[PDB]
Amino acid sequence: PLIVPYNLPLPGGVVPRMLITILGTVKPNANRIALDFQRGNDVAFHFNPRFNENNRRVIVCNTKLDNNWGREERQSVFPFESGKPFKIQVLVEPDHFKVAVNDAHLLQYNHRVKKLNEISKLGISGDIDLTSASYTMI
Ligand SMILES: Cc1nnc([C@@H]2O[C@H](CO)[C@H](O)[C@H](n3cc(-c4cc(F)c(Cl)c(F)c4)nn3)[C@H]2O)n1-c1cc(Cl)ccc1C(F)(F)F
Ligand SMILES: [Cl-]
Repeated sequence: PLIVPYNLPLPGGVVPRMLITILGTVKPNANRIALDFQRGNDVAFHFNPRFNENNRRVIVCNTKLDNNWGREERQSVFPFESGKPFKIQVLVEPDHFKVAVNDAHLLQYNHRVKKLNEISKLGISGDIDLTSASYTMI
């Protein structure tokens, strides 16, 4: 049981083969969740499940540079369920962030922010009970 919004420092930023694991439970009437990998004020990778966007569930991913959102990448495969425990794993690869939810591949997001060693914070927010947030090298 951790407080949301939650800040996970990523010391010296990220590097390929770094695996970030977030464990929590989706709240029973959830509307949205958001992971924000940040380079100072810029959002290198915003991962945002939306539970009711025009009565559809969709994963929206994007980057924010100089406070402007870029072109979104959308994924209709939606592995979250309100009220259930989840595990989100973000594997940093040389050209992409690879995301798997509950041990099933979900999507990949090409690096738009290229100074990986400056993406030094992961913000976790939205309609979840957060259990744990940590990282390791695979
Ligand atoms: C219109 C519209 N419809 N969605 C968005 C933005 O789309 C972005 C992806 O492109 C992010 O999801 C933004 N966002 C969502 C959240 C968040 C999520 C959570 F889950 C929580 Cl808990 C939380 F606190 C915060 N913070 N910023 C979201 O506001 N916009 C939007 C809104 C503005 Cl002010 C400016 C530009 C846009 C644009 F379309 F260009 F992207
Ligand atoms: Cl949103």
